[PDB]
Amino acid sequence: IVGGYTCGANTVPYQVSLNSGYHFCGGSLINSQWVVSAAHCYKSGIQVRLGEDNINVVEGNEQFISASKSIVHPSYNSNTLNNDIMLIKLKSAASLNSRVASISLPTSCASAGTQCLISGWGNTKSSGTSYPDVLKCLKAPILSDSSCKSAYPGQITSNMFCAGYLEGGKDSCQGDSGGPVVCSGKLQGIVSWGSGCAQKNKPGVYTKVCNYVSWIKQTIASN
Amino acid sequence: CTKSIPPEC
Ligand SMILES: [Ca+2]
Repeated sequence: IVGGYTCGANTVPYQVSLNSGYHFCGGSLINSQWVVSAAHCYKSGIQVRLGEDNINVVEGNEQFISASKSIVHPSYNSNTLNNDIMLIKLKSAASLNSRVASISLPTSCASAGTQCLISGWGNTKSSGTSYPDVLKCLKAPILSDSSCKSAYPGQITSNMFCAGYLEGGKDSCQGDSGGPVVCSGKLQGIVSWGSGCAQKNKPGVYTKVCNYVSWIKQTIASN
Repeated sequence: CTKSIPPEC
């Protein structure tokens, strides 16, 4: 997260870290056994780490659970990043409580101008590389469709939206992929891609989760 | 680029 602030421990209890001997993507706990992340984060041997704040120190509220299954959307396209969503089943259910909790799926898509919270352990520098220890948060508006398509001509599908600032200076960055964009207590987006991080007129692009609510429900129902 | 570590550009 570039231009964000330290969230505070336990303040984003649905945020997970995907770990393979290092943090490589975030995700969101949507119920005690399932996490939503980005399809481009897929890899074998994922350990899901719940209740984290400092990802380098065991501080107390952590739960490390191996992924049992990673269901990448069958129409994910790695070139266009269309349908960039993956469900992860946990080997074992999480212990839900204060410090660890699920986030609700939306029943409706969000309007332009809605304020959202984006969080993650990604890079905090636009030109450089500085990875935080602790979770970083950032408030950002969903931008209009026309501004999103003007920023990325030919590249925005129905399953995407842009959020952030056209002035630059505040954005999600590498390491934040697969994490949550929460608006009004509902998961509306998944961190997916962009041209760099926090660049002028190149806002972050996000997977539009309201287009996937039936897919998520039916898949979870089947596995 | 995707925002994964490492990025996929
Ligand atoms: Ca920790």
